[PDB]
Amino acid sequence: IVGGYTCGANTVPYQVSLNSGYHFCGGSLINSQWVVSAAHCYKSGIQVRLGEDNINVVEGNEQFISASKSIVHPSYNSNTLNNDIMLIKLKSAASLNSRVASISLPTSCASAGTQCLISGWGNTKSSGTSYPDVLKCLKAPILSDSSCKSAYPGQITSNMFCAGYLEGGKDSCQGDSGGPVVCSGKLQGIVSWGSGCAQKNKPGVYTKVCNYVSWIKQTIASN
Ligand SMILES: Nc1cc(CNC(=O)[C@@H]2CCCN2C(=O)[C@H](N)Cc2ccccc2)cc(N)n1
Ligand SMILES: [Ca+2]
Repeated sequence: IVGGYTCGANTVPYQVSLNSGYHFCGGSLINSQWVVSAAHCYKSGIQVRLGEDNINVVEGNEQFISASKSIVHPSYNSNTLNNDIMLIKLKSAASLNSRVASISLPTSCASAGTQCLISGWGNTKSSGTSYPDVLKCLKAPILSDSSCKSAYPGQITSNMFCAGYLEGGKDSCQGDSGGPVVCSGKLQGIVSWGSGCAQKNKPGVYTKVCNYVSWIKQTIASN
């Protein structure tokens, strides 16, 4: 997260870290057994880390649970990042408490201008590299479809939306991939892609979760 702020420990209790020997992506806990992340975060050997603030220190509220299965969306296209969504099933159910909590799926698609919360442990610099240990947060509005398409001509599908600031300075970044965009208490976006971080006229692009609720519900009912 570039240009954001330190969230505060466990104030984003649905935020997860995906660890394969190191943190490599975020995700969102949607019930005690399932995490939503980006398809471009797929890899084998995932451990889901819940209840995290400092990802380099065991502070006492964590739950570490191995994935039993990962399900990348059947229509994910890794060249266009269309349908950039993946479900991860936990080998055992998380214990839900004030520091480990699920986020609801949307029933409608959030509107342009809505202010959302984006979070993660990704790079905090728009030039160069600095990775934080504690969770970072960013408040950002959803941008109009026309602004989004003007920023990335020929690249925005109906399963994507832009959020952020066309002036630059505030964005998600590498390492935030797969993490949540939450608006009105629902998971509306997944950190997906962009061009650089916090660059002028290049806002973040996010998977439009409302388009996937039927697939999510049917998949978790059968796996
Ligand atoms: N820039 C940016 C990045 C992010 C997070 N997602 C990435 O870091 C993805 C992961 C792979 C690289 N990547 C890109 O977004 C690349 N800029 C374009 C690309 C995509 C996929 C494969 C190759 C190249 C959030 C925001 N808001 N902005
Ligand atoms: Ca920790």
